[PDB]
Amino acid sequence: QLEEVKQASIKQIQDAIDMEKSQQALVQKRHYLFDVQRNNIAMALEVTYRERLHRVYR
Amino acid sequence: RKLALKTIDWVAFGEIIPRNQKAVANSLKSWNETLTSRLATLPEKPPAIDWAYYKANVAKAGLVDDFEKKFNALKVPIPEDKYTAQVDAEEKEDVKSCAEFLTQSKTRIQEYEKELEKMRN
Repeated sequence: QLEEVKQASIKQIQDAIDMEKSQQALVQKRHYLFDVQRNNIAMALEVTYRERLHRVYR
Repeated sequence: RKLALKTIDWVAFGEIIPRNQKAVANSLKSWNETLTSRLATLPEKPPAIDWAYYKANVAKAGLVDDFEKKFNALKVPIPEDKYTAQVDAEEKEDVKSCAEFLTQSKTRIQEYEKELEKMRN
């Protein structure tokens, strides 16, 4: 008797967990990614304004 | 342009898996972080000229004044950049997150957790 009950109890929550983790992951990593892709571009930018002021002033 | 910053959240950042853009993130972190600190370095601007003096002992002071007026007038364009397609190279592997596993996962989570109750009985 007891065997099959524990087999079901494992499988049901398992499925919850793994999907809820799969959802949560992709949301977070991309919304994070969204902003990382900024940050990359734009860093370049501030550098060149910084640099210009030195460069001309020299 | 100048510096920008969005949602730099490094742990999930690399994590992506659109594979030809997956690999990029792992490096793009370090390229970025190096970047971030390297900007965090510089001065922005340098001095403002003591023009009153440079006339004094550049007594070719037409040159001084020419360059003085030019410097007083001289206002740089800003830089070039081009990867504001990354904004949208995001939205694609911005729907991947959405569609693929937004919806998949809600769907899947529904049947499973629901699937807890009935077989909990």
